Amino acid sequence: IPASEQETLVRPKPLLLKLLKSVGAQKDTYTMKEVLFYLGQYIMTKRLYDEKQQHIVYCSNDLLGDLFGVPSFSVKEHRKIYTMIYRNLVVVN
Ligand SMILES: CC(C)(C)CN1C[C@@H](N)[C@H](c2cccc(Cl)c2)[C@]12C(=O)Nc1cc(Cl)ccc12
Repeated sequence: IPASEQETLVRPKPLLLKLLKSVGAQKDTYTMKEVLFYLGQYIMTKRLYDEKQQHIVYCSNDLLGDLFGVPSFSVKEHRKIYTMIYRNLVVVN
C-alpha cells in the first residue's frame, strides 16, 4: 500500500457517512486518513477488535458488517479493507 493512498479525497455514501458521524465526523469530504481513523475509532469504541482474537474484527450484528458485506475480517488484509471502504464512497479529484 503506497503512502499516497492516505491523501486520497473521498465523499462517503450515506451508510458510511452515518457511521462516521457517530465518532465525531462533521464533514462531507474527507481524506482517506480521516476515514481510516474514524473507522478505527468506531471499531475500538464498539469492542469489535482485540489482540487475543487472532487480529479479527467481528461486525456481524453491526452497521459496519452491513457496509462491508462480511460478518468479520482480518485487520492484516489491508488491500481487502480498502476495497470494502471504496464500495461505500466516491473519490474527489
Ligand atoms: C483495527 C484497529 C487496530 C482498531 C485499527 N487499525 C490499525 C491500522 N493498522 C489499520 C489500518 C490503517 C490504515 C489502512 C488500513 Cl487498510 C488499516 C486500522 C486503522 O487505523 N483503521 C482501520 C479501519 C478498518 Cl475498517 C480496519 C482496520 C483499521
